[PDB]
Amino acid sequence: GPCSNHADSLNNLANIKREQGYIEEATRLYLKALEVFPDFAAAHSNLASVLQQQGKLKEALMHYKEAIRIQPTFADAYSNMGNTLKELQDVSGALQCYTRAIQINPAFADAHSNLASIHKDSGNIPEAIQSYRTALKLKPDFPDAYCNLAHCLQIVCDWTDYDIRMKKLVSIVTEQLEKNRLPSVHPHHSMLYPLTHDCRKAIAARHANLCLEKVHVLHKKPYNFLKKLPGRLRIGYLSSDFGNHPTSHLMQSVPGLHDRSKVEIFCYALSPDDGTTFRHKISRESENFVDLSQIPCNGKAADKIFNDGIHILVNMNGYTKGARNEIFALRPAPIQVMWLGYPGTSGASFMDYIITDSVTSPLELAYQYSEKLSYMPHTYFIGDHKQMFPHLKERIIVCVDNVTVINATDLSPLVENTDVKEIKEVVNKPVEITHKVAELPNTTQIVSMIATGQVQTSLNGVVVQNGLIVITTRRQYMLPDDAVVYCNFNQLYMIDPQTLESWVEILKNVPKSVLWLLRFPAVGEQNIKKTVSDFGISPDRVIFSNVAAKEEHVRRGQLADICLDTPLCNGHTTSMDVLWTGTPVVTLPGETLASRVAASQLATLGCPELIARTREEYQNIAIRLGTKKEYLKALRAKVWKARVESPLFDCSQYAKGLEKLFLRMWEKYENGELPDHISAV
Ligand SMILES: CC(=O)N[C@@H]1[C@@H](O)[C@H](O)[C@@H](CO)S[C@@H]1OP(=O)(O)OP(=O)(O)OC[C@H]1O[C@@H](n2ccc(=O)[nH]c2=O)[C@H](O)[C@@H]1O
Repeated sequence: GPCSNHADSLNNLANIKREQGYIEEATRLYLKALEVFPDFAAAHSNLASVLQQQGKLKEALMHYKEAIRIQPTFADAYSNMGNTLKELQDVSGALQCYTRAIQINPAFADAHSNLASIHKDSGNIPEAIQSYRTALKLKPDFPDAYCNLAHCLQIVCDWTDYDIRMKKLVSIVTEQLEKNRLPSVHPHHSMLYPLTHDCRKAIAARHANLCLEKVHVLHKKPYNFLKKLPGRLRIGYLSSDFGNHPTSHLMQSVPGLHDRSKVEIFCYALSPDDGTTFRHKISRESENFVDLSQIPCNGKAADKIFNDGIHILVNMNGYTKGARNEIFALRPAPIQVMWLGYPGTSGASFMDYIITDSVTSPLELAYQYSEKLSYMPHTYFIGDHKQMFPHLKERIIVCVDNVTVINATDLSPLVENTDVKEIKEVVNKPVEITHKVAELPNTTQIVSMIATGQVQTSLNGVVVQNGLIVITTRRQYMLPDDAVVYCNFNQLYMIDPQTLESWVEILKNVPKSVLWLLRFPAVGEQNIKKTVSDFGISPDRVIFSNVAAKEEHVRRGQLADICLDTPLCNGHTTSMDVLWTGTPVVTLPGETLASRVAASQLATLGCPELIARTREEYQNIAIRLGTKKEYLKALRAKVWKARVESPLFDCSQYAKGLEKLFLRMWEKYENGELPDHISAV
């Protein structure tokens, strides 16, 4: 009998200890309750969710099942089990638990919201939006549901009630911070919403504390460090993105370009081999390659790092998918650094330095960051473009440089069998520009090939491949030949109403102008048309193309006249892609790091004239460029020149800069010095 009443005392006592934040005590008391009365549903469930908090996901799962066995109609256990299964990468099982909770109780708001998260994670946004809507009809005061729904509406550019939604988001966060709860907005989404910098940093810090808490359970002693060095710094780059991922498209040449007499490089991969060349290249080029995806336990993973005797541990993930920040919370290296992958602060006590530059992160804005700033000599950004897209080093015009374009790794066959020549043109300053022009006055078979959807054609015995030796033409993407094409190739979530208003503003003032965007995702296309229409411009003047493979994408950009950056959150990589083809990008920097990346890139490129200071200047710079043919020609030439002359795409300069920064970090450590802001130059 009760007995079951004794089990009640302990369960509630464990509950009390859990409210106060004594997680170990609670666990022990829930265990004691189950030793006393094993068939106790509520206690299995409570123990499971405490076990889930501590990162013991496998054990939690065992006790949720015991709860559900004893009480089959325990909808709440099904729901939390679904979350544990989610965290364990088992999207399939999570889906069934949430389904089951809804079958038990169709009015269970959380289960609808949890389900919606699955849909959102899998890129199924319309379905996620229904489920979040459902959750909010059943429970209107549901911060988690509301903030995730808000994020889905960003992804799809649904801006209905935008201004009140943004304020409601800000209310919920500030409220949550004051009540000392973990907020409903993810630190990585932070940069989209009008939160104060202090707010964004607090969200970040709370995620960092989560990492410390999860890790406190291991009861490890702090690592003890080597204090003096006599030759080589051991640097460890830790990332889940070594493979086919934008991060490797930026940095893959860097490990192999490091001066091996100064530093020994270790690349720690957090994800499995995906068999791609990018993973192979980083594997070969890097002096040391370790795969930590084979070491699931964060405790052991930290140990391996400590055992490799690493001085500087570099976080390339921050709060992004695949991160294992618990490793950094264990402090397996005396100095720990954020670099490249996450455009924001960690807010973590266990991160010392962030790698940036003076444009991206001016000292005036240092309070944004928990980390001490460390300045690269020029921009903190890089790209492997010089190595990945050598065929895009220059273009060959066929017959204006952006209507029909040929690119090749080897131009021999074409130059040997057609009239290709390097004309000069003078443009009013007074500048001389060189073009390579292939003239064959037979547009027919080139247009005919595109018109019929042909894979290939042959100009005078030479095989030319349809870009959809390669040919790219405005027809391929439905762009008018005489149009002035403004482009942006970012995920649509980066666009807000103020951005779009400015773009319609420039389109209204530029005679034959068109806006080129991407179905990223497809379902956003409609919303953008509707709003454009509402702003007083024909929807037909905004042309959308499909998300393309990396090569086609960078190659397409050659057809744009001018690229327009998104001031809400700049296009970090795509803007590199576009610059590589010498297409100017006009930007307006804000205050967050993610707002200022393009400015940093352009500053390094030596083109500050493309960096606006107000919305008015942004629009005016873009209007002048679509309106003054000669000025546009001169600036595209300057951008083209700068792309090979400047450090922006120079991967070896970049390695040197990292080295100086790492040396400086060590010097401070070798002396008794606390981290403080440093610079390379
Ligand atoms: C705001 C933010 O979080 N930024 C992060 C940065 O701060 C980090 O520095 C980046 C590397 O760590 S990741 C991330 O950078 P982002 O620019 O947001 O890249 P994102 O993940 O949207 O995809 C663009 C890719 O799709 C390719 N792309 C694009 C269009 C197309 O048609 N085809 C195509 O292959 C493009 O060539 C690109 O390769």
